[PDB]
Amino acid sequence: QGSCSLEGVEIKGGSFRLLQEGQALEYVCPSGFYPYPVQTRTCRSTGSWSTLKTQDQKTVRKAECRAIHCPRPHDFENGEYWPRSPYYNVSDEISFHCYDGYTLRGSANRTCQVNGRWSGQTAICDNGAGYCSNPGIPIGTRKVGSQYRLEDSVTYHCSRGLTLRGSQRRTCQEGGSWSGTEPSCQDSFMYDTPQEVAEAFLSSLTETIKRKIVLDPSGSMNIYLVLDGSDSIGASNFTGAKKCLVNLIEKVASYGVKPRYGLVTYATYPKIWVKVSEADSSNADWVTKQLNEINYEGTNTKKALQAVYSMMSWVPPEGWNRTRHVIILMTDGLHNMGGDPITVIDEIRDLLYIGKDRKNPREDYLDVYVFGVGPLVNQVNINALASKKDNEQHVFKVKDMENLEDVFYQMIDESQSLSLCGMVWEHRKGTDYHKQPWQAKISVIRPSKGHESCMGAVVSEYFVLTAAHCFTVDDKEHSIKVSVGGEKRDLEIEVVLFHPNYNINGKKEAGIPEFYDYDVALIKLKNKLKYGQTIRPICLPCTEGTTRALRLPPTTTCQQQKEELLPAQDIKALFVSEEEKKLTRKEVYIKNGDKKGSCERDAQYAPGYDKVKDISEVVTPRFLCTGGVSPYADPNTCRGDSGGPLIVHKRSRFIQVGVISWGVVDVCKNQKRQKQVPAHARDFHINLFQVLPWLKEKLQDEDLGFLAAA
Ligand SMILES: *[C@@H]1O[C@H](CO)[C@@H](O[C@@H]2O[C@H](CO)[C@@H](O[C@@H]3O[C@H](CO[C@H]4O[C@H](CO[C@H]5O[C@H](CO)[C@@H](O)[C@H](O)[C@@H]5O)[C@@H](O)[C@H](O[C@H]5O[C@H](CO)[C@@H](O)[C@H](O)[C@@H]5O)[C@@H]4O)[C@@H](O)[C@H](O[C@H]4O[C@H](CO)[C@@H](O)[C@H](O)[C@@H]4O)[C@@H]3O)[C@H](O)[C@H]2NC(C)=O)[C@H](O)[C@H]1NC(C)=O
Ligand SMILES: *[C@@H]1O[C@H](CO)[C@@H](O[C@@H]2O[C@H](CO)[C@@H](O)[C@H](O)[C@H]2NC(C)=O)[C@H](O)[C@H]1NC(C)=O
Ligand SMILES: *[C@@H]1O[C@H](CO)[C@@H](O)[C@H](O)[C@H]1NC(C)=O
Ligand SMILES: *[C@@H]1O[C@H](CO)[C@@H](O)[C@H](O)[C@H]1NC(C)=O
Repeated sequence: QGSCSLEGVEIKGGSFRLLQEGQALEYVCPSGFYPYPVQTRTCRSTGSWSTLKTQDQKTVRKAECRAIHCPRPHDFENGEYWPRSPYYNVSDEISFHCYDGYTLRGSANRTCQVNGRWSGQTAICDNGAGYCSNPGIPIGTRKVGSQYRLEDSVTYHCSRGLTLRGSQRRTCQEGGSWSGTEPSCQDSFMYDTPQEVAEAFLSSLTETIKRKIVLDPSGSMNIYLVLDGSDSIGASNFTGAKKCLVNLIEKVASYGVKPRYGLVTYATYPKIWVKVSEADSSNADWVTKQLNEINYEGTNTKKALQAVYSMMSWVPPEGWNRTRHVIILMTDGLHNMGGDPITVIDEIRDLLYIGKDRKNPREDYLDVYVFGVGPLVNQVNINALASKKDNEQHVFKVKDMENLEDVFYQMIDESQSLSLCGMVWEHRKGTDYHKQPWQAKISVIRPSKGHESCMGAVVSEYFVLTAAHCFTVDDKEHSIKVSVGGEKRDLEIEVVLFHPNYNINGKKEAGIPEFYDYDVALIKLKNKLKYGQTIRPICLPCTEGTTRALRLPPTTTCQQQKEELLPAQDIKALFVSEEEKKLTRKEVYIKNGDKKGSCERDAQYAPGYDKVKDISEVVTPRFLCTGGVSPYADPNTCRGDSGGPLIVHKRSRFIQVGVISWGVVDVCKNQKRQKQVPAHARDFHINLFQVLPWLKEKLQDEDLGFLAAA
């Protein structure tokens, strides 16, 4: 129905997006900030948007993007943690310690992450004296029940405003394990990244060898794909969901198994498109064609699952107890009408004889996975339906249909060679070089003087891309060393190739001491790099690799890539910064639209450039601009980060669009110090789309598949 004026709804330090044809909105904040007091607003029948309220229901005059905090532990049994603060800022560290007589499991040291979650696993102090282990208290939750004898239970509770994910109750079972799965508390801003979801789903569905799906000997598997099309998932005849599912089917087929598929879409009533009992339902290619053909057109989930039950049911056939069943539900709402769908899951577990025998519980024979999409999904309800299995995750919440698609594109990219450009798997126990495998450190030794330390990016097995200003003609190759993958070993180089138009010394006679135009160089290594989990290439602009990374058709041009990667907007990008051996991603915004001119003009504030009459003489068409307070407070590069890649993270892949070149002011660590970061604190980076003929030439034997560079 009627629409609401957007006057006055702006959020300080953030933006918003419209949902449900203008009837709702969601606020959007930079990395490390969340919308206060509310994630979403609804358009009211008055023409005004819903009021901004806190928990206690105090009106807030103005919405703001506020620093994320990780929750303080409510309690820690049989030990102490420290430091103890009301709340923790991103990158705060605590540590956990047991009392005498108790032994620590889980993570001793934990760090508050950019997503509002503590790193690692729940710390537990246990004396081994219970029938069951001490189940622990995940940070953010409160536990009721402190006896761990056989058949005792513990219950968990979240704070007002938050929602519990996982088991609200766990029960101590014969053999010494707890039923259900470890809980966590979800705040309104929290989403799972596609990379996290891709690792969590795969490691739930499969066993590790490569990976495999194990069935019974002479054993079967049925997969039920259920799509709630009541809201936006049905948009464009389920186009998004079809992409996801095509990719899922393709991934499952990689494991050599031939499952039977069911396909059901639903809203008020269910539609069965493919039935598991069909002669062709185990033909992956046939099922894929059927799925691609489906179309649209309240949320009756109970009925959708009753369509699933009817596909299952059957006195019973041979090998009924040999089949494992996987339900996959995709939803952006799940506000159920027509009854609680949970009772149907109960009926299913009766049918499959699950939970009916203590000596043979048969939990392996059913898995229900729920993928929630967007800010409007009912979190209690998606969790209620999803399986609860120890050390497994079965409930996901992603931002977007685009992000849901990214989950399955990542899963498809997993088995590809390590040469796959700008792909990073979300290794659970990975370090900094598992998260930025392309990162190179460059050192140059200079007699009686400070050594140069710069950054670069691995672009092929022989090449590291960096800035030219890290080197002069006087630097012999033996003085220059490169390290990759966080290894002590520093690698010998063959040569440094400078862009042929680069000349720091200008322009010096014209009154300009440093001229950074064309500030790019390639280091050719002496020896070929062996790729691995901590050493992998980043994607470069205008190559076949990037077309594929962006999920685009093979006829895609370099102009099409530029349009996708550097449109005339404020572009979300990132660089990697090192602080005390740790690498952290710092999100920045490239001013490539109306703000470009004002970003560029701030160069006059740079030292040496104060007398420059015409700013274009120092800021050339080769340059990209980040920094400043508009639209957002951008972080700035440190001296050590120079030459490093400026990166766009799109479709689960990392594409380097720039090289970190020079900055207006050194203001780096006003970060955790304050700040007082000036509004004219800009960083200038060399745009790689502006030096492609040189790149394509130098890297011509590296098998990168460059497109037309002119
Ligand atoms: C964890 O991280 C948080 C977030 O970074 C951090 O919190 C900061 O803590 C410092 C030190 O305690 C605070 O600094 C104090 O500032 C007091 C003035 O506060 C008002 O003005 C701030 C400045 O506003 C300008 O700039 C900002 C950003 O550039 C811009 O948004 C504004 O428009 C404006 O131009 C403003 O940020 C601040 O707003 C916060 O707090 C209000 C609550 O009133 C809230 O409405 C906002 O949502 C926002 O969160 C506020 O309006 C100043 O009085 C004070 O001076 C004191 O000196 C010492 C203590 O240092 C004392 O003796 C005495 O109290 C003096 O008054 C001091 O300089 C800063 O405000 C915080 N920033 C926040 C909350 O955003 C924590 O320190 C980190 N550490 C941990 C573990 O908590
Ligand atoms: C928790 O962190 C502490 C402090 O950083 C770790 O102890 C240090 O570990 C490093 C790297 O292994 C050593 O170089 C130091 O000798 C240790 N110094 C100390 C005792 O302060 C500790 O290993 C961490 N605990 C874990 C991961 O269990
Ligand atoms: C969905 O496809 C059907 C074809 O059966 C068509 O009627 C309709 O135009 C499509 N809807 C879209 C693309 O929004
Ligand atoms: C399935 O049922 C039959 C008959 O009870 C039995 O012989 C077979 O072993 C069962 N399979 C199991 C235990 O999963």
